[PDB]
Amino acid sequence: SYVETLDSMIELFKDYKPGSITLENITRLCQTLGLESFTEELSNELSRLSTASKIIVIDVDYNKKQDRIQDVKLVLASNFDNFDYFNQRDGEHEKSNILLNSLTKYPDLKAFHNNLKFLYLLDAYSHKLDLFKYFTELSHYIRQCFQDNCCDFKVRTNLNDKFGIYILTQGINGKEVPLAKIYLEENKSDSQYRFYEYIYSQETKSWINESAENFSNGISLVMEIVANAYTDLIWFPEDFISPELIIDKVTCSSNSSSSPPIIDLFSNNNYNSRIQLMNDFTTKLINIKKFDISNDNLDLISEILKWVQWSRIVLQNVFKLVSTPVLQLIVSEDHIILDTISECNLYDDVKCWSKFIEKFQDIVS
Amino acid sequence: SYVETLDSMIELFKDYKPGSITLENITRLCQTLGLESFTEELSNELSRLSTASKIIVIDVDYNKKQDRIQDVKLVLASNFDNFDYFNQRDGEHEKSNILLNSLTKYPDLKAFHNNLKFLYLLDAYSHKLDLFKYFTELSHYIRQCFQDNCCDFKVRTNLNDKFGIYILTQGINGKEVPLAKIYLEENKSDSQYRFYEYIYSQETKSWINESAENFSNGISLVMEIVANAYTDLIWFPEDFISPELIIDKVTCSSNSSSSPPIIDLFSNNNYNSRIQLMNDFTTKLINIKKFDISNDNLDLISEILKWVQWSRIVLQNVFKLVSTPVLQLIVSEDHIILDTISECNLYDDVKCWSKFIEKFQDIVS
Amino acid sequence: EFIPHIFYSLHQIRKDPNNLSNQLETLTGSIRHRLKL
Repeated sequence: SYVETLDSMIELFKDYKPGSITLENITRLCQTLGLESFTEELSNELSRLSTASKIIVIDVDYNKKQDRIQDVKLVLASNFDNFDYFNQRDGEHEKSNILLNSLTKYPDLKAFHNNLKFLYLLDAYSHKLDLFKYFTELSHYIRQCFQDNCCDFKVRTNLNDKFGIYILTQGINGKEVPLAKIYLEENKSDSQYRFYEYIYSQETKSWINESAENFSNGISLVMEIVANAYTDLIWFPEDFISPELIIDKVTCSSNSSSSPPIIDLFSNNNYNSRIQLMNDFTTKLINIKKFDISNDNLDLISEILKWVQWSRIVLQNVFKLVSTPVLQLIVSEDHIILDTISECNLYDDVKCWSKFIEKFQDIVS
Repeated sequence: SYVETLDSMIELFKDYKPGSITLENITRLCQTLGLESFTEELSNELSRLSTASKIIVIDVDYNKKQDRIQDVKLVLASNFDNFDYFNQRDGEHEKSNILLNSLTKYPDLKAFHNNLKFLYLLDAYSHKLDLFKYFTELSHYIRQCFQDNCCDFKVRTNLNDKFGIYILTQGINGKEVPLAKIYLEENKSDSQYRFYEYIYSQETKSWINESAENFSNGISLVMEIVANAYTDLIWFPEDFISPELIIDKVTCSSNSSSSPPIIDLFSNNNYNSRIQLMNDFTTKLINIKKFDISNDNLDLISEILKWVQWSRIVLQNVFKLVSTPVLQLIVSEDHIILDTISECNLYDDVKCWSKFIEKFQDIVS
Repeated sequence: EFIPHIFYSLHQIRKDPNNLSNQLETLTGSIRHRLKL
């Protein structure tokens, strides 16, 4: 418990004071991650800091006259050279480099440290599973899985100068809104946890493990829900997903009485006087931020995202409209019924959900 | 031998008189392939002929007033809906349907029969190997294999209203020229021949069999050399490829003395008077049209294509220039030497081959 | 008219030789009839 507490304190200090962007602080940061580092003088005006590990080599070009980083290059020693370290922006011909941006657009090393920790994770845990190859290809397999399953989700890599596979929905204004981020994290619970390569087969329309011999140990594929943030939190039925797949449960620590705002809305008589609210939930609502979607759990991505989308479009809007100061409104886990007037369920199309909310708003206004 | 001769006569009659494009002849053709067929009246002006097998369903819409086919739709009963039955043309927004084109652009059913025989082959031999999925994905794996091996070949699907994976080179005018066609054919020699799924792994840069349990029996992956056509024929060293991989050897039947024009050019004194030709071939030259490239033989695609390209650019041009009415020209299997002036080999880049031919032409002119 | 009938009978000969000898003999007799006329 001393080592775990010390590591937690070290993580807290690293996050609380990331340091200023200087060549010395970048070198110290790389050395703190166990990266080999050397400095070369390319000219009287230019120095390169080169940092290396098992697979990754990072060259950082520093202009001595301007006191500024000029360029950053990632090179892999893998047979896979096609690792995307650029931001995916639609319509810019200049692929903006994530590592360069993390050192030029931010006031501190926090953005660079997080991106370097991610590259170091892939480096440490890549062998015959190549995680640089697999993580690049996974973004294509997820995009295909959504096309085959008729899911209206867009897949982008590398959003806002951060490594990750981002899942976007169309918002009310046609603006793309991130729903979730998929990335690899170290499995703190089980160092013997086998992480396999799963490919989405176009032929079977399923995830398949082609090579059960290709695994890495002590890594998990994590799906993080991107909250736009208590009303913007996503709540799940306690039995919606197996508790073994829940990495981060937001425990409302026992000294602030924040029920789900949903459950406080079954307890507090401050309703729209036109609606009698009926709760038909059989399970408790829990706030989940992170899911383990490793191995056979890749099928759950579409189910989790449909719930997140339904919860945002239907549940959160119903709650907002009921909470603003007699028809019966029945709210259950997968269906909502407004007397004999309108109903919608979790398995209906987004167009049915929008029509339900429009009709509900017209009645409640 | 009676059945084999009868089948050969039936194939000859099918190819010699394909029949006119009429609803009755299309129905009879489908029934001759064992396809179930029914006709529905969609309107007073429109009849549909629907034909079905294990996996394939083909709807043919017929306009009774115009005496013309209006539309053709392919539907698969596989979990794989993404089978490309359109022609790949660069720059046309209208993906032209191969089956519709084979019934509207051609004077006879020959084009449609060949495309239907190909779909029926995939249908009959698909099971857990799905040949519709695998044949679609194979075009992507070959394209990648050429990128990783620095081969200057373009891969297209479905050229000139015919099913197949076409391998193209840039010709002298920047026009794309087909070198080879890859497709599936019934293995007439061994019904027990196991055809496996081979994937090109980006990580290993090799073909891998991920699922040795996924096989089909009695099918071969064939590479056919697309001759632009005796001087346009491609000749191979007899020991260049194992004789077991040779499907179609053009036997010069024993009543016309067509040596390779190359070997007649070692026998006939009608040379350019400036060149002394020396033959250093150790093997006989054979004309090969079709190769079995199934299973572990997928690596041979790049070697066969390099030979075909070298033979077209170097050998055929050297022969054309020598044959048009003293420097020593040594011609071997993998290298050509013009005294101490210029040399090129099979392993040099296309740019070295072009420079050799330019210099050779300047000397011989 | 004998020309389209000859064409058609020709085509169901060349499409379906696997018909039993009865159909082949009858159809050949039909073509002999058409060319006789």
